[PDB]
Amino acid sequence: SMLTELIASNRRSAAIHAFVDTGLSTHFKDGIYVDISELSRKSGVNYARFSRLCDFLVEMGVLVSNDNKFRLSDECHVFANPESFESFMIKLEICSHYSNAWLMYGKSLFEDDGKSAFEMAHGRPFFEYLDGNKFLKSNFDALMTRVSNLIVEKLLGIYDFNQHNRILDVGGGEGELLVRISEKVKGKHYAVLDRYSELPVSDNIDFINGNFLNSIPSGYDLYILKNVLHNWSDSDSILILENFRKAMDKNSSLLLINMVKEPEFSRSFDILMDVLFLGKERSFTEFEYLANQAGLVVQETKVIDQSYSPYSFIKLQIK
Amino acid sequence: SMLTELIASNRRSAAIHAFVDTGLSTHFKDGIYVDISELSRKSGVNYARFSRLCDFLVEMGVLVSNDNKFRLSDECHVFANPESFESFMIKLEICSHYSNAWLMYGKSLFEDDGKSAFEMAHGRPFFEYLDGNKFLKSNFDALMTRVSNLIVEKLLGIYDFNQHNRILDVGGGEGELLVRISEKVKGKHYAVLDRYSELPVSDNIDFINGNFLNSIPSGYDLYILKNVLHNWSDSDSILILENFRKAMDKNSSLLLINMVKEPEFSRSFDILMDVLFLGKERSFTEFEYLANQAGLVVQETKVIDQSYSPYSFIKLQIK
Ligand SMILES: Nc1ncnc2c1ncn2[C@@H]1O[C@H](CSCC[C@H](N)C(=O)O)[C@@H](O)[C@H]1O
Ligand SMILES: Nc1ncnc2c1ncn2[C@@H]1O[C@H](CSCC[C@H](N)C(=O)O)[C@@H](O)[C@H]1O
Ligand SMILES: COc1cc(O)c2c(c1)C(=O)c1cccc(OC)c1C2=O
Ligand SMILES: [Cl-]
Repeated sequence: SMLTELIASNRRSAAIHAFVDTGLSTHFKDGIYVDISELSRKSGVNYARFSRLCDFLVEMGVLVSNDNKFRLSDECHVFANPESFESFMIKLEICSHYSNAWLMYGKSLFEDDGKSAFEMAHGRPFFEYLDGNKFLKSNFDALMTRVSNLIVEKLLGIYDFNQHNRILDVGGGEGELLVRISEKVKGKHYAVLDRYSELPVSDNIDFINGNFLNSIPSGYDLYILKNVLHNWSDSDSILILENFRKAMDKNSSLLLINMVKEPEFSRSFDILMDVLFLGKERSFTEFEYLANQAGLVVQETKVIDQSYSPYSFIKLQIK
Repeated sequence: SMLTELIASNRRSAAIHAFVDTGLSTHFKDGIYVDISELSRKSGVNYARFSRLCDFLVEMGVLVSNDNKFRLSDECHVFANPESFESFMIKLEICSHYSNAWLMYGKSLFEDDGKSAFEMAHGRPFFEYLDGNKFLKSNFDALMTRVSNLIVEKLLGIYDFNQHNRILDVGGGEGELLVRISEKVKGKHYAVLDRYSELPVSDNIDFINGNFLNSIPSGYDLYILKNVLHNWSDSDSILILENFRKAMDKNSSLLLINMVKEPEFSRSFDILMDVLFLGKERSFTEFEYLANQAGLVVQETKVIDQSYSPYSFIKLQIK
């Protein structure tokens, strides 16, 4: 039926996970037609049982079958690259911690504690738990690093970063964004403010420990806040934007870069933000409301098309 | 993208689970258009957060939207029924024990200990572990009971059970098949064999604790083995069928009734059977070979269509 396969949608994610997490997918580099017989002998994977996974991978459209051999689809070439964002997305998606956070989702709806399905399963909010666990922090920050790398060229194209002097990336993580931005735009003061248990060091970047719930450090004519607000409630979102409005002056500008809600694209991400953070995806009009509540006004708006999600580029200044 | 949503296929199964396991789906009985505001009052659930879950279920085609209200789709009416086979499938599908068995599937492909991905995760093979877990055994035995109920009328329609005197259902579970057959076909001796601690009780049925790997008891002219062989290797399947051959005389018959591999339908179940049992889904020809090696021959063959899978009906007799 169409129902039983929709109920069994987990199997798709899990079949891809086995393929990419083991590193079997890395043997399919450069759209090569792999002999599963050869791969079995070399890699030590069972021939019969992996042939059968490959059959299910063709059905999903991850593999293509020609002359009793398999290649990655033109679209699924990224599964050959361990450093691809898709590969890091798979690692987290159906990991033990995410699985148990989803099992509490149903329960999370009934209660009004402000506790995420993740917190109900593990005992601390996502980022407070990523302090303790190295597997989740190293893979999450890697994902945010890879998706940051793909939007660098799109951001530099639509905005002139060469007009600004001091740039602060609020919640940058590894700081990949300003690292890659500094390689095109030189002779600027670069700073990445995050929750740091250990300090990373980048020649051009000035890594600071902070908390944008508490205070944004003033003395910056450009502020960057990319993919943060979707990890927070409307109240917590306004609080962050008000900390900017207190830190900023009239000459200062805030770039609000975030995955935007559109009816065309899937809602699945909106749910995952609920599960992990009690967050949500928002439209431009919804982001503008939270900005007009915090005492900021939209100077400029631009749409960015990433493969995975459309983004909203909003330039915010104080009233 | 098409790729990121294929990677996030688990989110589909997770959203349905939170709807059906919470019993919120049971408020959508008889294709009624539910008011999410009304339900929020009645149930005590979060409106805004559940409104979003319902938006994602519409996208999947589980709910349908009219006048800002939600009904279950024509094919998703079964979610309102907590006795439906789909409602049991959902709960087992992404439960703790299955999830962790999928995380070991990757590893399981390289090793050859005769250990399943479930045995690697939990420390025992599927059915032996169910002896120790009431949540898994009850939900599993319930699922098997609901799918066995659905096939009863088709099996009676194609085969004459009136010609037989003594009938044994091997691996019959709760025994739903012979329970529903004994109500239509009276005056027979009905026996059900399975791995029992506490024996089931039905007035018409003699429930026998046993192990089909060790021995099948003789003295029955009809044997039935439904949805068993797909949980076992070629060798274990041959062993099982050999025990039938030893147990049967010339006038004795065996009904091998099992879901069959047809290219049109998904392979996702073939992977699950590998994860849980090192089992597989087989074509008619493959079933005929294993039987032929056991020393049995095909007498009659018939196709049965169920919504979730096609079935092979193979009447088997000793050479
Ligand atoms: N109070 C806080 N102060 C600083 N950083 C925080 C924070 N709460 C969360 N963060 C960090 O903010 C990041 C959100 S994910 C976004 C990362 C990056 N801006 C990108 O777009 O790719 C995480 O790295 C998280 O650790
Ligand atoms: N060694 C063994 N001997 C007997 N029954 C066994 C067994 N190993 C597993 N089983 C049983 O085999 C069944 C497989 S599920 C199929 C159940 C039933 N025939 C139906 O079609 O609905 C389970 O009920 C399990 O308890
Ligand atoms: C939760 O994961 C599952 C484990 C299972 O063992 C099964 C199923 C799901 C089924 O959906 C299923 C459907 C119809 C007939 C079935 O019996 C062969 C099954 C079955 O066995
Ligand atoms: Cl033989």
